[PDB]
Amino acid sequence: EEGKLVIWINGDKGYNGLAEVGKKFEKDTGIKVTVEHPDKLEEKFPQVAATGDGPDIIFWAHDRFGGYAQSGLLAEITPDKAFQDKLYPFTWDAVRYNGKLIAYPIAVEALSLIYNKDLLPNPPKTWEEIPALDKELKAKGKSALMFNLQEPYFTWPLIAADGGYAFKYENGKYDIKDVGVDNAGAKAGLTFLVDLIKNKHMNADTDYSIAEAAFNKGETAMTINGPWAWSNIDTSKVNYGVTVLPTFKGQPSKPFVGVLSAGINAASPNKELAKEFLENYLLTDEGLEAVNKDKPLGAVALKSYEEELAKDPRIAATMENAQKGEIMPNIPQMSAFWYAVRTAVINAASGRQTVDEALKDAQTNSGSDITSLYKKAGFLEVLFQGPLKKEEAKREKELKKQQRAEEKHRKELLRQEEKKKKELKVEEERQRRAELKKQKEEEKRRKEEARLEAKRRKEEERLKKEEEIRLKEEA
Repeated sequence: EEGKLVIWINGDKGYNGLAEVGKKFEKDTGIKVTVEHPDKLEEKFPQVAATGDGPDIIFWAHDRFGGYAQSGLLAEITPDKAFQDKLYPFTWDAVRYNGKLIAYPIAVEALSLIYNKDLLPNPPKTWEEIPALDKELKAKGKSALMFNLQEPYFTWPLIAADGGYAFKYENGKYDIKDVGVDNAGAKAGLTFLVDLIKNKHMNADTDYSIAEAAFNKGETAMTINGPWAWSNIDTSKVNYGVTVLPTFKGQPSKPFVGVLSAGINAASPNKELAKEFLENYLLTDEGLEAVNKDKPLGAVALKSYEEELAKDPRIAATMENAQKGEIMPNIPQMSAFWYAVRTAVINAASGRQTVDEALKDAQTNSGSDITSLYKKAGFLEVLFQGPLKKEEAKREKELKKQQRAEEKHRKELLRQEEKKKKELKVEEERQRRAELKKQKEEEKRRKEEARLEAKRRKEEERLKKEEEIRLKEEA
């Protein structure tokens, strides 16, 4: 339908703020803007867009946007050099598929180093200081660092710090035949990761839940997580800080960068209108603020608005780690990379393979046939369909108990503050009467004290003249 903008954005984002920016776009141009949040739009959009229908604009991470363009679902955006300068240069690389821009960057997301301020006022700036910092904290019944070691997304920051990379990115493209997994840099990064486990500084069987709980309970001093986990730490009432990830051999850690992007439908009749909306209404200070006020975006690609968000050290550390991080490729071959590195880490942490053997097979399995891997996943999904469907229900059973625990926390924080605001309001009215009665009393006691001195002088002048005439009259 030409002449009307339809926007699809996930339900966990600030869509109400996005609708307000749409109403502002409608108040100026008269074009209706309807912001919807359908369920599972990452899988529903690729089907509706292929048949012509669908939204004019769709919001989602840039990783899925790669296959969208290969399918022909996203139109090539055309921002001028002026607007390209409004966003950080590295964010455009995440929305560039096949050398052409196919999405507008909105928000930037990357892993950071979260530390307990009560245990560590000064967090370590280097990975080499953690072994000695853990030996110190082990004497006091705690540990230094505990983060997810199962998925390679959490272990890549250390593995790629010395010179690792998924696929080499050049001229705006990706070389599936050039995987940077078994080089001298990745070998040192993974060796130091394994040496941390062999020296009993980390346990190889630590996943996401084990790490999130150990930090919330105050048992470990540090953890590695993204802005999505800040809510869970706020409920634990742990004085935590979000800082830059440690360096390894002088080089900073390289976490994968995820960019929330807004793409224009390739079959949309309102491509020019979507361009006016995204560049001149959404990607502005007033626009992004309306969305961030409804649901925080974290670090955003807009420079002018990142300055104000960067006053929050947590968002400032996320953008710093993102700029030092690695743009996550949107190439479908990435699936082979995820599976290859996953087994490379697990086999190296369990002693199945050495660091050299694990990375050697990983660089080979990264170039594995993707369709063969998909069929391999289909065979295992059916083979373990029972325990898997029970695991998914258990995670949904714990997510409802973990979102009710947050609702109970903000209910507690809203109750104590609303009661403290009325409690101080009573004291302000208490001393207001206590000082009003003190003013009425002290002002009328000093006033009468002046009448005491004036009347006493009148008495002194009257008794002295009455005595004067009483002595003058001699009998």
